[PDB]
Amino acid sequence: VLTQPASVSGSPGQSITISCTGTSSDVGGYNYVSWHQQHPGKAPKLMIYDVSNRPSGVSNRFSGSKSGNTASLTISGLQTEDEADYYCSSYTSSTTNVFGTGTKVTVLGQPKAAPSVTLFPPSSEELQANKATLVCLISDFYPGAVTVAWKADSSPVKAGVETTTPSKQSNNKYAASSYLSLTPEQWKSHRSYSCQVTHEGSTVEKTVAPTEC
Amino acid sequence: QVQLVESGGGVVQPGRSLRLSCAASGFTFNNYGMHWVRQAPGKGLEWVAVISYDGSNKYYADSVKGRFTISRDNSKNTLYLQMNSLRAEDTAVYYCAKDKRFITMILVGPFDYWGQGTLVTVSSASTKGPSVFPLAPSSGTAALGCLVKDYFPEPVTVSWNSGALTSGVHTFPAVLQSSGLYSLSSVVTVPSSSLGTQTYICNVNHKPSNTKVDKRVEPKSC
Repeated sequence: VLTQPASVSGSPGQSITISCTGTSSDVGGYNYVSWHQQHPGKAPKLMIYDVSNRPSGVSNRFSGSKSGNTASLTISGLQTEDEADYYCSSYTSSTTNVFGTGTKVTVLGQPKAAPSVTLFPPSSEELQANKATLVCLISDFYPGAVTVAWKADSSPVKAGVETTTPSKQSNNKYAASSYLSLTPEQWKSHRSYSCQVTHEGSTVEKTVAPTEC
Repeated sequence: QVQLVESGGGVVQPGRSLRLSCAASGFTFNNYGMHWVRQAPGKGLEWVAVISYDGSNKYYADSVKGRFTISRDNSKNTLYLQMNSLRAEDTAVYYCAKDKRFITMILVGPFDYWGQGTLVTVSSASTKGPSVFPLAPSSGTAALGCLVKDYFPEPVTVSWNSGALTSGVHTFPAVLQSSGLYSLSSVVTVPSSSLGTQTYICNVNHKPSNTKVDKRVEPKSC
């Protein structure tokens, strides 16, 4: 239930802040907020605990604070090895523990690039096989962090969506893929479908219709 | 010196049970609570369960309550997670994590140390070759592709024109569907002027099923 930005980026040497927004039951209710750093293919590591304490051995460029229902992690003097996924966590009223949605921190090492989006409707051969997959392929973007939303006509769709985590292309920009799986009846029963990709606070949308080509 | 080693993960069929263990060393295991945390492939951390230093208190996430039990055997410095009624939604790397606080029955955190995790993949699927569908050009540069659907297990490797076509090709990581089968896409951008003349074929290899598929990708009828 703890909301984090999906992506935060900064140039080397600069200071960035990751916000963690919870409720009066979570971040607002206790001083038991933690921050965890996770590099690719490895286990999390504790950065900050009890809102603002640092384990010994953790660089003092990391700092934690809290205000109301929002906790904040601040990384001063960004270094390339600070590039990782960051999760906040808190004790809750429900006598549980919860992690935030997670933030990919990018240390800018190449120019920013807006995503190119190509949306493929289901192929005739797949529909004849009584299946229907919409394929939204997102390419040539940096930083490598996007969020994908799907729409049938104009209302959002959450069932049947699968999205890969971005990885580098041959041209050393990033690419990702998102799928909307539906039945052939579902495919023909709507007027249009849309893949919307949000990147760096801005959204590109592509739309396909069953009656176009 | 603190070390945590999870084990017991593997492939399991839905509805079955599985028991994970986490062995601890380098600290007085007897003095600290222990958490289980899982992470689905490419997703975020999800807290699972916690147990106090003497096992007197246990709490679970709503997503596992009733189906998972946490326990410890202090004589063997080992933490256990008993998983029952497994579903595909449970597929994840399972981490054990030590709670920082000394001899207490309040388990508020923080998570102090982590193991390297154990993978539990819940799938009823058996070895199955892939079905390959074309992603034809339609709407200069043009994107073409083929959709490699419903195979098991990994990996599948894809080339284009028997390897002759390399510029602009990207093959994406696989997706794991509800059914427990994998799918992926491979993409290549082409000059639109060549669409009428040049042949494009993606070569799909799935050695676990000893299946090779060559799929011709041609422009759509509009």
